[PDB]
Amino acid sequence: AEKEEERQEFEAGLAANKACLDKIQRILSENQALSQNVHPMR
Amino acid sequence: NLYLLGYQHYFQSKGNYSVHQNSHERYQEAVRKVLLKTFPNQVFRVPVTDAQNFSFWRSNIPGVRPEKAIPWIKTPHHCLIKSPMTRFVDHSHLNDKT
Amino acid sequence: MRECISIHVGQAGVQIGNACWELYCLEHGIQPDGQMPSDDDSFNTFFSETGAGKHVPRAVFVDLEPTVVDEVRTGTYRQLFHPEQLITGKEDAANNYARGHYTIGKEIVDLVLDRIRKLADLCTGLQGFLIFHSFGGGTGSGFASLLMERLSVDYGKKSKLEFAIYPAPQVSTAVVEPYNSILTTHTTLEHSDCAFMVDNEAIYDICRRNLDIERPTYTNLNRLIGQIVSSITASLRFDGALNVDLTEFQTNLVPYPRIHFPLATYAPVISAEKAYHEQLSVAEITNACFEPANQMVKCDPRHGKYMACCMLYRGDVVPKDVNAAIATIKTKRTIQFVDWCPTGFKVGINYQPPTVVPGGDLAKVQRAVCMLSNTTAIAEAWARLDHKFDLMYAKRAFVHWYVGEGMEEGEFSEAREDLAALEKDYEEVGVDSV
Amino acid sequence: MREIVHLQAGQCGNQIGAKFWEVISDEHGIDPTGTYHGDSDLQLERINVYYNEATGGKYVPRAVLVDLEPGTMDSVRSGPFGQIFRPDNFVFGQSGAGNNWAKGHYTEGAELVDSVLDVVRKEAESCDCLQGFQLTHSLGGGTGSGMGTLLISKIREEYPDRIMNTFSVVPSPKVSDTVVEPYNATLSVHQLVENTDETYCIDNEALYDICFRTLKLTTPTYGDLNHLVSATMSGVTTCLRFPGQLNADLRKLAVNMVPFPRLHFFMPGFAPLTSRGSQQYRALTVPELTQQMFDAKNMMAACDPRHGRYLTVAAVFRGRMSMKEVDEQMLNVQNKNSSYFVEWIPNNVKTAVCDIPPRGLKMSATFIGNSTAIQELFKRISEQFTAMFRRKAFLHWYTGEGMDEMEFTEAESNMNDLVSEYQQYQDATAE
Amino acid sequence: MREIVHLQAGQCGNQIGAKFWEVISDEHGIDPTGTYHGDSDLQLERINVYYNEATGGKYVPRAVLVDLEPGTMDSVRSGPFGQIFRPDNFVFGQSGAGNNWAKGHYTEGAELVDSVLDVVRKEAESCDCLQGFQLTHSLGGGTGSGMGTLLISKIREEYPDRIMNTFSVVPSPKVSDTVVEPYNATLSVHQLVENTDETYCIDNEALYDICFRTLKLTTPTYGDLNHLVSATMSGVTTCLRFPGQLNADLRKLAVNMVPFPRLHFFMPGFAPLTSRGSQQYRALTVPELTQQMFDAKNMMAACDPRHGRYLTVAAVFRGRMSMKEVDEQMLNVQNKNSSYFVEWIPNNVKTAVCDIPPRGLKMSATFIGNSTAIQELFKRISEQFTAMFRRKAFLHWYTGEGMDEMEFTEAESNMNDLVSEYQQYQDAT
Ligand SMILES: Nc1nc2c(ncn2[C@@H]2O[C@H](COP(=O)(O)OP(=O)(O)OP(=O)(O)O)[C@@H](O)[C@H]2O)c(=O)[nH]1
Ligand SMILES: Nc1nc2c(ncn2[C@@H]2O[C@H](COP(=O)(O)OP(=O)(O)O)[C@@H](O)[C@H]2O)c(=O)[nH]1
Ligand SMILES: Nc1nc2c(ncn2[C@@H]2O[C@H](COP(=O)(O)OP(=O)(O)O)[C@@H](O)[C@H]2O)c(=O)[nH]1
Ligand SMILES: [Mg+2]
Repeated sequence: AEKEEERQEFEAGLAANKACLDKIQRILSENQALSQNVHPMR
Repeated sequence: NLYLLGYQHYFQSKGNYSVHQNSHERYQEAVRKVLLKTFPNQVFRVPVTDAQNFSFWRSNIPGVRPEKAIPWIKTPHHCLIKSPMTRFVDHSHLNDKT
Repeated sequence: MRECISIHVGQAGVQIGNACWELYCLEHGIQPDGQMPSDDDSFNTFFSETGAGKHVPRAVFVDLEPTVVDEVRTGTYRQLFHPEQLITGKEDAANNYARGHYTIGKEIVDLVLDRIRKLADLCTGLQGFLIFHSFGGGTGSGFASLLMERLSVDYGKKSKLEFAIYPAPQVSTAVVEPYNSILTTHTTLEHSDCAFMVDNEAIYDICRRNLDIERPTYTNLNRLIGQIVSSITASLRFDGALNVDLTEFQTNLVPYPRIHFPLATYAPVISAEKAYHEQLSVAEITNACFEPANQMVKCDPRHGKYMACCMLYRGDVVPKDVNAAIATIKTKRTIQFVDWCPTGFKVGINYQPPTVVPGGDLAKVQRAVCMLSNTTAIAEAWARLDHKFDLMYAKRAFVHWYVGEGMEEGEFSEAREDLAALEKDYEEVGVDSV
Repeated sequence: MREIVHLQAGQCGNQIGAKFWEVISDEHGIDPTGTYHGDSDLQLERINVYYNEATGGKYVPRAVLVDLEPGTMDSVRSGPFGQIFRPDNFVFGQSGAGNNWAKGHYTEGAELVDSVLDVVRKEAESCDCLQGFQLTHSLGGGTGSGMGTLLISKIREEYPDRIMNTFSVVPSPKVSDTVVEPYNATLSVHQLVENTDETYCIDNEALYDICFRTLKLTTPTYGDLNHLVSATMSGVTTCLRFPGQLNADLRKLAVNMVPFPRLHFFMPGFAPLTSRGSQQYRALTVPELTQQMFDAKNMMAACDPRHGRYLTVAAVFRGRMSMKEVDEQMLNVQNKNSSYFVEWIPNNVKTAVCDIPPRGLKMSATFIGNSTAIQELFKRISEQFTAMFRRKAFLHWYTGEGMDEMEFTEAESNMNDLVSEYQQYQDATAE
Repeated sequence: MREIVHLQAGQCGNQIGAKFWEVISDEHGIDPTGTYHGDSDLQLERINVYYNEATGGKYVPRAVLVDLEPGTMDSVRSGPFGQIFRPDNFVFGQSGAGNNWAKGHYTEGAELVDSVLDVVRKEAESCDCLQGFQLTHSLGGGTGSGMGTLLISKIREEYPDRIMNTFSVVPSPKVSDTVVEPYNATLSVHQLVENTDETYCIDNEALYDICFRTLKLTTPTYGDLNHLVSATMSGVTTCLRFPGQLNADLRKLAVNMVPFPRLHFFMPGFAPLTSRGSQQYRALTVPELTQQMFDAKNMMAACDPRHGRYLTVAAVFRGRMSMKEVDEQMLNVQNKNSSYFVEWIPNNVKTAVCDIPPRGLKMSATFIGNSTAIQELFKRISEQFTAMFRRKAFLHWYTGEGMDEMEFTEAESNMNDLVSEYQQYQDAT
């Protein structure tokens, strides 16, 4: 049972890494340099 | 990027909040007051702390024996029987010093 | 009727007492809430009946750091323990005997005294005070010393057994441990009746070699200490052919009032696969109790000579096999005895075999034995501690702390000379008049 | 109970603690607005160590942020956890120091030392049993190196028994941004030796070395650097907030780290730092933590400890480890290296265990060690301070502040006397 | 338990190890990801010898791949079994030595040795009971011939008791691609005699002949050359990694192989080398294996043993087999070729048995031998080294590195002293 639990923890770590890579892809697709303020004549 | 290792919240990965409304002073008063409905085993599936893994095996339900739960704690019980005169003197010296 | 009060001090005291009380509830059948609704006496030496039929342990868990006690108050046995018994401080000594003895302990001495007074009032004829602590921690050293000093004058006659973590010779959880260990030996010298020094390194070696646990925690040690104390108290809690109380193994273990340091040894301690292929017998366990590998303290009795040896046989033991094994041990030049003790074995016998706790490591076994040997080979441990403490104190390291807390510097040399005199007394005992 | 008031000094101090407080609120499951959404009853069991209670299930900072310039603090109260602090604990003046230690210590500091003394007294009396304070600051500025010294000296008189930590940022010679640096540093360590229970020497160039090599980060900002010192000083009080098999606190290490009152400077280091090419090829274990830690490349100070002797060594481990493997390694490093450990102190190592693992990780360790290599920093600073002072360069800025000249002379002298006696403890016969 | 750390230096070293690390991964059922996919239990019982445990059922080689030029490591990383090696074990400088032994040994090597020493100490300490180290390099290069001698020199001082094997590559006189080859060769063998437990002389010319006539390959590349050497290097330690009827290991042979410390050069051979036409006409028997061993044509060294005397002979056989022929095959070859064996040592043959056969084959065998004809190559190098050194040609390159010129004379004197006493053991009564 102990080794089964450790194996499932390892799988959970893999899943978390996959999810963070996918959201890295999404924020790669996003594009902005606004910094909450464009120059006042733009 | 120091920790883009998977976050893996420990306690989230593995009741009394309703009692004390997530208030520290209420929880301190409670733990001084017992009044905790739930237990380490009763919440957490894997033992977190040292004395939690110490006391992970048990049941809170009053009508349980680990004896019937798993049969190897079955041990012949050669217990002394305190004789009636022995109890007489015991309780007697307890309540009356003479 | 016969009663023992637990006075556990420190983090070590609380964890060890938790182990002991878990095991005690397991054998006596008391539920975690504190009931035994199986539907006598026995538990009466440890538990105490309440008005509504609940059983209360006779223990005063004390600590100067809160979290150790709050874990117990939120554990499983929260309802089992009466909340006033568990006594906590707001700051610890932080490995500092001076803080534990002079600045912090005196605040809580009165409260713990009142609590033990209540427990002793509840008892009617009290047998013993089992007091558990560690020589390393500041609380479990200094506050333990002060409670010994006051307890000796409060209850002048009563027997005060002392189980104490002695600092390991090689591994250490502290750097300032030797000063506290030296300064506590004065109080354990003049205010104790028996001592049971326990070494973590030796328990590590025993558990790794025998129990096949390549990676243990403190709980694995705690189960073994609980088994030791349960073996001690089994003659008092369960029916036996030769019952042995606290006073008898107190009397037939101490040759001189300055020598109250015997060594415990438990046998058999083997895993269940290790037991599946072993026949277990009285001769086997009593020969395992003499091996230097199974010695619970990092000392070698073949370098010294036994003056006393108390046996506690338990289970389906037969005194025929007990006496045959004793004769086999005696007919051996392998075991030296001093010239002034031709007879040195103290047999006690109990019927009920030791119980086994799931989550433990020991296997269920029909028979077992405990050994309490007072031998003179233990002098070398204080000799190593003397060397370390002297080469500590030569450059006056860490002394400014204790001085600022408020203990005068001459007491360091005083305690050093005292334990040197104790060592010389051990040498005089080891001398034979042949 | 056991409370900490987090004192904050300078742009270094504000940015360091803001990352630090970001870490701890995540350690205790606190949102940027202030409540507790977590499911860990033990996260709330000891939350009063750092936070104070507020109405509506809110928990507030027990911090006092200090600066001499208005620009830094809006950066704090606009960031990831800006709104969690409260505007009253924000204390700061109208005029900066210009990296001038004298201005923040004598001329401009005196107008503001009152108000910060007011607020810290209220955070002190708010708690029942305050364990002690804590400051993060830099020895390279004008306020943290300056005002920061003036703050400590007063509250030492006010609260003598309470412990006092300081994560002082010491300047680097290889990378320095300030011409007037040596004057501030020499005039501050003289204040540190007299009035401080505990100091950790953090050097920025070492953090730049650790990120380039072990981390292989392409473009490190100061935010990565701030995260390092936060995880270190999370690992010092971790045993204080959570239970463990063998507990400790700051005072447990403090008595165990100071053989003599003149020596309270230590070399923090972190165990589990690996690059992203190293994560796949690893197997976390107690030895691998000790291998990564004892490597002198890993240390966050600015000196190699093979040139000196280890006086005392601490290792605060965090997670779930078997203790036989813990103590056997600490004995093992003492036996093998028979030249880097002092002989008059056998069993040089203090070890503590906290059960709760670090945030985002399964195993970790933190290290505090006293070596003789710390004197390598000062004598190198004295190499520069004397070079400044023999020609009285940059002196009219400090002289015009109203101080005399002998204060410089006593500063180096006390600094010279420290390293002189420190050298003696390296070459000392035990027997 | 009994672990080995695979040292690796030079382009020859990097390519030979990558071929080697693939071969044992195929033996032990390790995928290019790094997990375990094999079937038998014995395929994963002693994996700790060459592989170190990593999380998630991951195994990583205990290798230290070193090269002074960064270009080779990309080829190592781009190979089929490239990603398995940990990046931190790759230690590399920015500038090479340019086939100069002096630049590798003194000027450029001194900057890189401590990094390799750090990784070597890191990997050696990880194993609790290390059997010894093992290095593959070439004597005709600049790094393996150069700083490769420097890393050997240090670790003997640091780790004296551990075994040190060198599957070193010796230059050929017939086929040479390096003008300054004797200069690096003469200044490397002097390093070997002082600090080396055993050496296996590898000559690339001999393998070229083997592929031409034995396997009859049309276009032999370096991979096939690497395949042969890797097969030999696997067969040395196969008895260590797997149980056998008559087990052995590195120290079993080395204690039994060499009678004096000055002679630690061997002559390694592999039995099952047959062309594809030869498979259809063959019967796989132990006598056929023994017949293919003792023939000098099968041999991968640059010498003919028929001109000298076999001092000691080791034969390590692999696979399920009945060992009655083995004792008599070595006995028969001892009596027949009596003149080729020295008389002061009867029972010259040492034999071991490993039960687990190689993958893709039923029977296999390896031969380690110390013979007197090994002096033929050293005296040949003396012909070329002295020819270049009399006129002081190509010397300013080494001279500009700060060394003196007495090192050349003492290196020449030492190997002359080596072959002289080696010649003496040939004519002994
Ligand atoms: N065998 C054993 N020893 C323990 C255990 N817990 C603590 N110790 C010992 O206790 C010593 C340190 O003292 P602690 O018990 O942790 O704390 P303390 O006695 O209250 O002293 P302070 O920390 O200063 O308050 C260490 O050297 C340990 O060897 C335990 O569970 N089992
Ligand atoms: N590592 C690190 N160092 C910083 C950071 N912010 C500032 N510093 C250092 O602080 C120094 C400037 O401090 P300064 O603002 O003048 O201090 P003050 O006068 O007390 O406000 C510079 O030398 C920086 O190296 C940071 O986020 N990380
Ligand atoms: N048998 C064999 N020889 C090789 C291989 N790669 C290189 N070599 C030989 O090694 C020599 C070049 O060595 P070099 O790369 O300069 O060694 P380095 O200076 O240590 O890197 C050439 O003469 C080749 O014949 C290989 O894969 N197999
Ligand atoms: Mg304590």
